Amino acid sequence: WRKWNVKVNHNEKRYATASAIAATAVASLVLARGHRVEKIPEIPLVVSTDL
Amino acid sequence: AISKNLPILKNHFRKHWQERVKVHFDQAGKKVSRRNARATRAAKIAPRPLDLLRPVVRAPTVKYNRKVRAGRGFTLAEVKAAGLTAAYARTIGIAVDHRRQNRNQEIFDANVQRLKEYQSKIIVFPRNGKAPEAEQVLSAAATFPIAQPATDVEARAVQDNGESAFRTLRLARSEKKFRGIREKRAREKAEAE
Amino acid sequence: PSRFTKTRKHRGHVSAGKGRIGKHRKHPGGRGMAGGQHHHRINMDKYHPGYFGKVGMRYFHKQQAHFWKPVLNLDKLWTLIPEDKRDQYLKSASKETAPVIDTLAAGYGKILGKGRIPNVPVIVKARFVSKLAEEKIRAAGGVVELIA
Amino acid sequence: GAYKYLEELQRKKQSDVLRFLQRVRVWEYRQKNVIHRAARPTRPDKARRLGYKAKQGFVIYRVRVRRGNRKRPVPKGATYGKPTNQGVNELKYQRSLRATAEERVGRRAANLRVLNSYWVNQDSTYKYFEVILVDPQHKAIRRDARYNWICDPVHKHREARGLTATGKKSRGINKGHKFNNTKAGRRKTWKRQNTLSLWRYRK
Amino acid sequence: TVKTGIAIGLNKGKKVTSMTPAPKISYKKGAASNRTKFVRSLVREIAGLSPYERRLIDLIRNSGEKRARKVAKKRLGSFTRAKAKVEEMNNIIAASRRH
RNA sequence: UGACAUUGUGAAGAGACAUAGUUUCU
RNA sequence: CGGACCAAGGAGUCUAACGUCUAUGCGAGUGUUUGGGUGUAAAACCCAUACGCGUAAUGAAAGUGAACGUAGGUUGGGGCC
RNA sequence: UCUUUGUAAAGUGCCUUCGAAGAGUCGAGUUGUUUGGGAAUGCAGCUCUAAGUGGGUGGUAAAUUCCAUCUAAAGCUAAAU
RNA sequence: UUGACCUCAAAUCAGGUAGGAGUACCCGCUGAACUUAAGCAUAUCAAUAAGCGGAGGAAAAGAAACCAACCGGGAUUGCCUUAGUAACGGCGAGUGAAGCGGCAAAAGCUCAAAUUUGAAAUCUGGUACCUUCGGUGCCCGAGUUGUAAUUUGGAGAGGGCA
Ligand SMILES: [Mg+2]
Ligand SMILES: [Mg+2]
Ligand SMILES: [Mg+2]
Ligand SMILES: [Mg+2]
Ligand SMILES: [Mg+2]
Ligand SMILES: [Mg+2]
Ligand SMILES: [Mg+2]
Ligand SMILES: [Mg+2]
Ligand SMILES: [Mg+2]
Ligand SMILES: [Mg+2]
Ligand SMILES: [Mg+2]
Ligand SMILES: [Mg+2]
Ligand SMILES: [Mg+2]
Ligand SMILES: [Mg+2]
Ligand SMILES: [Mg+2]
Ligand SMILES: [Mg+2]
Ligand SMILES: [Mg+2]
Ligand SMILES: [Mg+2]
Ligand SMILES: [Mg+2]
Ligand SMILES: [Mg+2]
Ligand SMILES: [Mg+2]
Ligand SMILES: [Mg+2]
Ligand SMILES: [Mg+2]
Ligand SMILES: [Mg+2]
Ligand SMILES: [Mg+2]
Ligand SMILES: [Mg+2]
Ligand SMILES: [Mg+2]
Ligand SMILES: [Mg+2]
Ligand SMILES: [Mg+2]
Ligand SMILES: [Mg+2]
Ligand SMILES: [Mg+2]
Ligand SMILES: [Mg+2]
Ligand SMILES: [Mg+2]
Ligand SMILES: [Mg+2]
Ligand SMILES: [Mg+2]
Ligand SMILES: [Mg+2]
Ligand SMILES: [Mg+2]
Ligand SMILES: [Mg+2]
Ligand SMILES: [Mg+2]
Ligand SMILES: [Mg+2]
Ligand SMILES: [Mg+2]
Ligand SMILES: [Mg+2]
Ligand SMILES: [Mg+2]
Ligand SMILES: [Mg+2]
Ligand SMILES: [Mg+2]
Ligand SMILES: [Mg+2]
Ligand SMILES: [Mg+2]
Ligand SMILES: [Mg+2]
Ligand SMILES: [Mg+2]
Ligand SMILES: [Mg+2]
Ligand SMILES: [Mg+2]
Ligand SMILES: [Mg+2]
Ligand SMILES: [Mg+2]
Ligand SMILES: [Mg+2]
Ligand SMILES: [Mg+2]
Ligand SMILES: [Mg+2]
Ligand SMILES: [Mg+2]
Ligand SMILES: [Mg+2]
Ligand SMILES: [Mg+2]
Ligand SMILES: [Mg+2]
Ligand SMILES: [Mg+2]
Ligand SMILES: [Mg+2]
Ligand SMILES: [Mg+2]
Ligand SMILES: [Mg+2]
Ligand SMILES: [Mg+2]
Ligand SMILES: [Mg+2]
Ligand SMILES: [Mg+2]
Ligand SMILES: [Mg+2]
Ligand SMILES: [Mg+2]
Ligand SMILES: [Mg+2]
Ligand SMILES: [Mg+2]
Ligand SMILES: [Mg+2]
Ligand SMILES: [Mg+2]
Ligand SMILES: [Mg+2]
Ligand SMILES: [Mg+2]
Ligand SMILES: [Mg+2]
Ligand SMILES: [Mg+2]
Ligand SMILES: [Mg+2]
Ligand SMILES: [Mg+2]
Ligand SMILES: [Mg+2]
Ligand SMILES: [Mg+2]
Ligand SMILES: [Mg+2]
Ligand SMILES: [Mg+2]
Ligand SMILES: [Mg+2]
Ligand SMILES: [Mg+2]
Ligand SMILES: [Mg+2]
Ligand SMILES: [Mg+2]
Ligand SMILES: [Mg+2]
Ligand SMILES: [Mg+2]
Ligand SMILES: [Mg+2]
Ligand SMILES: [Mg+2]
Ligand SMILES: [Mg+2]
Ligand SMILES: [Mg+2]
Repeated sequence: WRKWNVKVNHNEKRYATASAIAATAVASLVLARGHRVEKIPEIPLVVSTDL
Repeated sequence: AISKNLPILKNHFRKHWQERVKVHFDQAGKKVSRRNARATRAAKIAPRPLDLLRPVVRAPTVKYNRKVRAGRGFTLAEVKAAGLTAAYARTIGIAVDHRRQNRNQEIFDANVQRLKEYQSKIIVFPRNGKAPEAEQVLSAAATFPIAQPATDVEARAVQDNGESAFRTLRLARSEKKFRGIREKRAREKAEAE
Repeated sequence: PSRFTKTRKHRGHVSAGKGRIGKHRKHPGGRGMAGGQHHHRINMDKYHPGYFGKVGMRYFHKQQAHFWKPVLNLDKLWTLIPEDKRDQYLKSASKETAPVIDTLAAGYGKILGKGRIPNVPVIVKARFVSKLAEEKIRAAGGVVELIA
Repeated sequence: GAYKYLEELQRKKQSDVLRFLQRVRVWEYRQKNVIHRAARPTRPDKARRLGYKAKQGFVIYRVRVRRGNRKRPVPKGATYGKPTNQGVNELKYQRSLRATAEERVGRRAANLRVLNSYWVNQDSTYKYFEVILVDPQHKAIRRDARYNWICDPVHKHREARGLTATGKKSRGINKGHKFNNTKAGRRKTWKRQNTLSLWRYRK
Repeated sequence: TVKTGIAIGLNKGKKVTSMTPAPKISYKKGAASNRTKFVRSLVREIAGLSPYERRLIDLIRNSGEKRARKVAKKRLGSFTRAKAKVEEMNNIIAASRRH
């Protein structure tokens, strides 16, 4: 009966994922994260819906 | 073991309490088994709709009679008033309650109007065989929601016949406060030989 | 977590933060709320005056709810009208047509009078008013209506 | 029907006719063994309202259990322990003498199953009972839908778990604020309110 | 009844348009019936009066329905039953060794 | 050690409605 | 006082309910996670009704319930003009 | 798909009469235990022991007058646990 | 003299059942003290441990002699909450539920008491046949000191009428 899970305010959760969504633009940080992407068209890379 | 400026806490841990801790690790598990077991009902339930029809009911106590709430079953009256017997209306997904009583017409008329609309929006397959496959609507409480009765208008004229409402309260409180005495004075005054 | 836990800082110092003299023994003061009236009376008068002994009536089987009666002041009141419909009524502050706030529908039991609502007429369905509550409503053209 | 008469004449226990009877009968029991097979209901109105029926597979039994209190065994009244627990003599026992009667015959014919039991008489030594039972293997029972619930395995020695009428009494199972403490079942409702439900997303 | 329409005072309550619903027979449980009337009476001349009652009526004839009740209230359980018990011996006496 | 319950049947004697016998005790 | 010597174990934890403080979210409100929805399935994602704390106090209680006034006057006040 | 089980069985409207409902139990005194239950929450022992427009409950003992609210002292029964 | 009836016995009489085990969970009986109170007896630990009886796949509870006091609600059970509250308490230590509200799951009922009285309409067993978790004929037997149908308070029953 140790704690194991953790409550995050529902909103703080969104604020987070939102910020995480916006970082997936900024080229610098995707390259910072690993991610071999100096050879990609643009960012956000958007691809046909036929995918 | 009294120290510092600290609210006096009340932590009841002087039984073998480690012996009766319930950590719901199976929460997610149980949702799963619940969902799963609904889905099996819903299938074993043929084109029927999981739930029975509930009545409208004004909830009890001075705290909740503002609200109106789905009750248990439909009173021998409303059933008969909406024209089908008890013993049958329970085979048609309609819940009866032989205990509940009909004192308030507005809710009565309601629940018959509830009975009407339910019968109208459902079809009862015959005892023959056919079984004209007809896709379950799963609730019925969703089909036939329960609305709070509108009690007035957004705006209206300002009828101020003058009597302070505030005062009307104290005056009625008081009438109740000395009602018992004022009647003892009426008995001892009537006893005047 | 345990790595900013001070006891990690304390590793290697004989006493663990607990004095060589006075140690960390079992229960010096007694356990719990022991000696409330005795060796711990300084802490309970101040920090906790009023603690000991009785006051008032008992009330066997007291169902809270009997006494249910949320309180909203004139102070707000107008807030029980959605903002869009709201200005529609402020402007055009008339009899004939004045808003009908059902506060028990909105979940209150008493209207109190914290202070100043504009000169707009309002119709107040409430269960109980305060004197001023009802007084201030009139002086703007409103009335209270008594309800259950 | 002759049954209603019997029901009411029985409610006149101080009436002369009844105590001539009850004094002649109550000797006739104290001669036979503490447990003995009855032959018929001596209170057929009572039996037949308590569940009884006159057809192969129903049984009645007369059983006799001494009256008074439970003397706490305890050698030489010696308690070893605190004053509150130092009593020996004014302790009563939480089950009724009905129960104890039921339980001893139910053990006397384990192949029967105790349906119910009723009080019949008493002196100052003993209280007397007739205990109505049902052989759940007799096919006249096993058909007959009404009774055959008794045949199940969950109705084994129903009388040593207090699910006869007298055991639901002493168990305190009744609805309402009078019975809060003992009602869903005492230790169960106890143990409930002494559990520490911790959620995952701790509330 | 009829509630006033306000939240305190005598007939405090929300005015609703009412209905008075079909009476219940789980409400006529005590009600006599000619079969019980008959049977209990035939019992009574069959079985008679009972010690504590045979003391109760002679008490009545020689002390009345005050020391009667006071005696009956302890003998039975309660004042109330003691009332309706005296009453039953009063009416033994009347229709009997009188008219 | 006392009361009650287990506990019933006679006979004489006291005792009350206040010197018919339902009742109570030696 | 303990300690012949070596290795390896070896002691401020976890939990319930709390005080000050700090960080974060939102703000007169706030808390999705009992539950339902849903899923690439103990995760993430979503959500209606309540509830809890807060937005009123004070009396043992019946009860009453916060603008004389630019929400006051005075004296220091950063900052601004 | 084979037997029609039927001169079977059940449901519904009005008139009239009726409407049976659990006893050494409910209840009371007391003793002991227990409970948050406080002039006594449940339980048992012993004495007392009911009624039928009755009975039980209505969280302060009692008398009176009312009101509410169920229907005890026999019984069965899936799920969520 | 012969046949019952009641009650009670005997069989290596015909068929059946109970025991023991287990026991996490479940219905009960019974029942501590260590402990806490900075002492200690009431209290507490705890209606806990040990001891005894009894079940199932769950058990138990269950269609109100309930909650309430409302515009009332409507079997049980479990969760969120009510609430560390009302109340208990050398009113010290400490203890401590419920009604409402949301949710999970839902489902409801049958005897007793009634003259079938123009028909004991009912049932165990044995037995022969069969389409064998059973049916039918016949016979012992049960049963009127009451086996069926009907009725269960929500009702409902006997007449009459459509
Ligand atoms: Mg200090
Ligand atoms: Mg706890
Ligand atoms: Mg401890
Ligand atoms: Mg588990
Ligand atoms: Mg699960
Ligand atoms: Mg459902
Ligand atoms: Mg209503
Ligand atoms: Mg309510
Ligand atoms: Mg078909
Ligand atoms: Mg760490
Ligand atoms: Mg570090
Ligand atoms: Mg820590
Ligand atoms: Mg340091
Ligand atoms: Mg260091
Ligand atoms: Mg330190
Ligand atoms: Mg030091
Ligand atoms: Mg040291
Ligand atoms: Mg020193
Ligand atoms: Mg001190
Ligand atoms: Mg205190
Ligand atoms: Mg008091
Ligand atoms: Mg009070
Ligand atoms: Mg107040
Ligand atoms: Mg305010
Ligand atoms: Mg005021
Ligand atoms: Mg009697
Ligand atoms: Mg026999
Ligand atoms: Mg000892
Ligand atoms: Mg001991
Ligand atoms: Mg004897
Ligand atoms: Mg408790
Ligand atoms: Mg228990
Ligand atoms: Mg239990
Ligand atoms: Mg959780
Ligand atoms: Mg936390
Ligand atoms: Mg003597
Ligand atoms: Mg004799
Ligand atoms: Mg030393
Ligand atoms: Mg040394
Ligand atoms: Mg090491
Ligand atoms: Mg160590
Ligand atoms: Mg800090
Ligand atoms: Mg912040
Ligand atoms: Mg707010
Ligand atoms: Mg989640
Ligand atoms: Mg899973
Ligand atoms: Mg989604
Ligand atoms: Mg919803
Ligand atoms: Mg809120
Ligand atoms: Mg506060
Ligand atoms: Mg104040
Ligand atoms: Mg004062
Ligand atoms: Mg006043
Ligand atoms: Mg002034
Ligand atoms: Mg003034
Ligand atoms: Mg000045
Ligand atoms: Mg009954
Ligand atoms: Mg006594
Ligand atoms: Mg005990
Ligand atoms: Mg009291
Ligand atoms: Mg008691
Ligand atoms: Mg009273
Ligand atoms: Mg009543
Ligand atoms: Mg039965
Ligand atoms: Mg059961
Ligand atoms: Mg044999
Ligand atoms: Mg065994
Ligand atoms: Mg066991
Ligand atoms: Mg104990
Ligand atoms: Mg210990
Ligand atoms: Mg100690
Ligand atoms: Mg110590
Ligand atoms: Mg000691
Ligand atoms: Mg003690
Ligand atoms: Mg105790
Ligand atoms: Mg324990
Ligand atoms: Mg044990
Ligand atoms: Mg098994
Ligand atoms: Mg089963
Ligand atoms: Mg299950
Ligand atoms: Mg019922
Ligand atoms: Mg009601
Ligand atoms: Mg309920
Ligand atoms: Mg408290
Ligand atoms: Mg303590
Ligand atoms: Mg304690
Ligand atoms: Mg305290
Ligand atoms: Mg306790
Ligand atoms: Mg507790
Ligand atoms: Mg609800
Ligand atoms: Mg059923
Ligand atoms: Mg019929
Ligand atoms: Mg029948």
